[PDB]
Amino acid sequence: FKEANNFLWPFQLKAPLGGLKKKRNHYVEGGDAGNRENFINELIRRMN
Amino acid sequence: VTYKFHQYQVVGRALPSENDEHPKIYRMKLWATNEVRAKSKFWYFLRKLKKVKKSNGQMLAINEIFEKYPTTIKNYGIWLRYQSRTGYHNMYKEYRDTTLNGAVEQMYTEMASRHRVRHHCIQIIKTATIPAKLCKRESTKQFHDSKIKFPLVFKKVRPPSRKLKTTYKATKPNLFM
Amino acid sequence: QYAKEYSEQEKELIRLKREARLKGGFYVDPEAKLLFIIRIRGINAMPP
Amino acid sequence: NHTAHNQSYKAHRNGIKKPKSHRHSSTKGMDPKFLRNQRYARKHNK
Amino acid sequence: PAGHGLRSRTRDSFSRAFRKKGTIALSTYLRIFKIGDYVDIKVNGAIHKGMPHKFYHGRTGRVWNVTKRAVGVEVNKQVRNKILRKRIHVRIEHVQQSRCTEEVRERIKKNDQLKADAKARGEVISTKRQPLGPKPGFMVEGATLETVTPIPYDVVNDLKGGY
Amino acid sequence: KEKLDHAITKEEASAIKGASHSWYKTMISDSDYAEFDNFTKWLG
RNA sequence: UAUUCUCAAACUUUAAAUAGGUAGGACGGCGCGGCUGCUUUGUUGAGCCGCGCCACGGAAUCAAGAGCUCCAAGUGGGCCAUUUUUGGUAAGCAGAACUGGCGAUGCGGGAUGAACCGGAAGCCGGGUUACGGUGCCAAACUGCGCGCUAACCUAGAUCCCACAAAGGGUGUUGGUCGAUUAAGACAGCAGCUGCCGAAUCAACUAGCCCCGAAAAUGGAUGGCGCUUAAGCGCGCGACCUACACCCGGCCGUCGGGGCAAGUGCCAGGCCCCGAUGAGUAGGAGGGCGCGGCGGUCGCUGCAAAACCUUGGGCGCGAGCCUGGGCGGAGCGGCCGUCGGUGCAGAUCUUGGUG
Ligand SMILES: [K+]
Ligand SMILES: [K+]
Ligand SMILES: [K+]
Ligand SMILES: [K+]
Ligand SMILES: [K+]
Ligand SMILES: [K+]
Ligand SMILES: [Mg+2]
Ligand SMILES: [Mg+2]
Ligand SMILES: [Mg+2]
Ligand SMILES: [Mg+2]
Ligand SMILES: [Mg+2]
Ligand SMILES: [Mg+2]
Ligand SMILES: [Mg+2]
Ligand SMILES: [Mg+2]
Ligand SMILES: [Mg+2]
Ligand SMILES: [Mg+2]
Ligand SMILES: [Mg+2]
Ligand SMILES: [Mg+2]
Ligand SMILES: [Mg+2]
Ligand SMILES: [Mg+2]
Ligand SMILES: [Mg+2]
Ligand SMILES: [Mg+2]
Ligand SMILES: [Mg+2]
Ligand SMILES: [Mg+2]
Ligand SMILES: [Mg+2]
Ligand SMILES: [Mg+2]
Ligand SMILES: [Mg+2]
Ligand SMILES: [Mg+2]
Ligand SMILES: [Mg+2]
Ligand SMILES: [Mg+2]
Ligand SMILES: [Mg+2]
Ligand SMILES: [Mg+2]
Ligand SMILES: [Mg+2]
Ligand SMILES: [Mg+2]
Repeated sequence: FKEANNFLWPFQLKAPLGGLKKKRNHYVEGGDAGNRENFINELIRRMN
Repeated sequence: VTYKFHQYQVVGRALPSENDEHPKIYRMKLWATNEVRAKSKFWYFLRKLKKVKKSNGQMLAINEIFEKYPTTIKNYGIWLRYQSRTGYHNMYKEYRDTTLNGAVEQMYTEMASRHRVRHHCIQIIKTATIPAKLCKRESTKQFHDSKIKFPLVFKKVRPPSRKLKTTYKATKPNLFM
Repeated sequence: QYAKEYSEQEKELIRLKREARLKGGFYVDPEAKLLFIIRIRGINAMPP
Repeated sequence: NHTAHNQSYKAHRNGIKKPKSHRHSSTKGMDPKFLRNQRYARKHNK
Repeated sequence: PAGHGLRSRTRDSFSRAFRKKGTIALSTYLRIFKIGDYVDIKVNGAIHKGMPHKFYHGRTGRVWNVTKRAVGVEVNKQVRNKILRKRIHVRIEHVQQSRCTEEVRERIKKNDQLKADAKARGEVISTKRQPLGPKPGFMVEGATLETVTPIPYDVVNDLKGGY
Repeated sequence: KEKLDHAITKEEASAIKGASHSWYKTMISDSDYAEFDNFTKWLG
């Protein structure tokens, strides 16, 4: 994994389609920062 | 179909240790907007009520609870604790809704309106389906009438869709109850 | 081969959860091995 | 009068630089009695 | 000098521990120090000779010289953008043998034998340690569930032991 | 379109339904609220 | 003697969080020998040396790489903010600690603002966002929902932020505890009591509103206005909006690669690939322009220089080329080399002119 992952250049994603809620607050508080577990996939769709 | 707030049962325990290979298993019924936030609030109470932090705890099961009969009307009582600008208080509220999710949504909306209490300053102690004869609030009793009857005093005038919206009209709205 | 493995793992997890339910116990899912991290704040005013 | 503001930032521009470490270190400041015998031991080494 | 003496601000650092004053136990004087060993500098307040400057208290260094009553110690010191290798001599009463490398020697031997055993069987392996990884899935037998709920508030309990 | 018409034994299906139904009962189970002796009347 | 209320920057048994030091191999390990004037009762130690053998790199992640030297500029008035913090009643006051920011820096938002929020930038097209917004000013809903408020004080209206307190209200909305009531309460009526036939009384609590609340040019939620809010609290959907992010084009910079029995080249060149672009003080590179000198290639009475032009074109730019006019005798390109070599400022100098 170390070699395979390092081989990948960091992904240059676009601004999320639909925007963010609040980057200044944690996802638990209703914001966008921190661990969102399986909900990262929903964000990946809108940013890829 | 879609609810702002969802009810979950969260089950967790402290990590097994040599002294206790089978630590007690704790369950809670928590309200949150999704699973991730339900888990976070579960560890908040376990940390402060059972002295079990997430770093030394284990998440076992998380399941969402759905209303059994979402087509009928039930009376819901909610016992809650909230923080005001000067301290903490306990209050009991009643609501009428087809699902307890809607009743909990009403509770949060009412607390914000009548008391300026934000969501994070509320702890739900108990919820239950109250039979009509055991209700206490008059806002709920007055609708316990087999012959419920009243007119629509206030109506919202608007086209069915904005497609039929025009700035100018030849005559004023004709309204009657 | 990889496609078959992915489907088997998905069905394997479902079977285990159902098996625990039937016996009245709990099945703790394996902890996530992979994370995807996205930067949501800019490069201004960065603590060291 | 005095302030350490910005001084850590200046230090980290090119630092923190660790000194170059060589396999053999200088013997200056060590016990002369030990050093003198070591010189004789190498002299007669064969 | 220049506004501060040698032992300024050492009221607590150089004071002896509570109920641990008086005679120094003789295991301190029976320690053996060799070149290359690691030692932690801990100033003993009773011994006023060969005592290091307060900066070196609580620092770990490498032994580079041995004398009759003292050991030369190399201590890193950060001055602006550089690290300096400060060489100081300290009486053995102020130094303790450090256990920072206690796991190294034993680890090397275990790695050597594991590679030797794997070499004979032609199986390439790695002896590197790894940090704690994610746990695998498992089943937990059902048991009695204790329900936890928020507690109703009581003002009388907002004080240690109550009002 | 053709309205064309089981993978579990009949006995197994009954056990599955019972286990899930029992699990749901624990999900909606409530505390007895007995440890709150000062708020027994308020909690009902 | 046993208890008890309340305390300490210059008290303390105990004692965090954050931060600080060291270590995680090839400069490792083992075996057999050797050297010594040091060391030991002792080839006992200590360090070093020679030979032989072993050593999958000995936690994670990253590594637009690492080390070393020389010469030298500028600077050595700082200021702001979260937090910790000293003096002071306090200060847009004075002085420290860690980090960031401004200064040196535009750009979007905060009406307006060096420091707040977002975010840092080559020249463009498209897409999407951040903060902030979607009644008009003004790009985007008078969008879909619940409640609260009614201000006869200029009701209220968004971090920094441009203020308001103690204390009060039978204003109104929620909640908490207690008391009373179909065996008849409460108000009134009647002579403790009868008529009376449905709820009533008291305290506390906290939302919004109101009182408390006085200043000098006329004026400021930014303005207009807004009350089935366009106010306040909490939601939902969509939408608007940066020089930020994504895709594409082009310019520069940095790094990488290809090109000779040369059909072979301003190789100081051509071609291909990847990343990247803020800048005061300051440094450096490549270029533009002026006047000579050594050379070289030219122009000119069939019209040189200078000057004029609503002519045209080239270069990111310093500048350059050219049409027409005026003028009437000199001038230019290129290589090298040289210098009294480039102006908007100096209450600059002289002259001229409003
Ligand atoms: K002093
Ligand atoms: K200087
Ligand atoms: K009130
Ligand atoms: K010439
Ligand atoms: K011209
Ligand atoms: K020249
Ligand atoms: Mg990128
Ligand atoms: Mg869109
Ligand atoms: Mg936003
Ligand atoms: Mg911030
Ligand atoms: Mg910021
Ligand atoms: Mg002096
Ligand atoms: Mg000093
Ligand atoms: Mg100066
Ligand atoms: Mg100064
Ligand atoms: Mg000053
Ligand atoms: Mg300046
Ligand atoms: Mg403003
Ligand atoms: Mg654009
Ligand atoms: Mg509206
Ligand atoms: Mg008040
Ligand atoms: Mg405004
Ligand atoms: Mg591009
Ligand atoms: Mg630049
Ligand atoms: Mg010339
Ligand atoms: Mg003109
Ligand atoms: Mg020229
Ligand atoms: Mg001259
Ligand atoms: Mg001059
Ligand atoms: Mg001039
Ligand atoms: Mg000038
Ligand atoms: Mg003048
Ligand atoms: Mg003049
Ligand atoms: Mg004049």
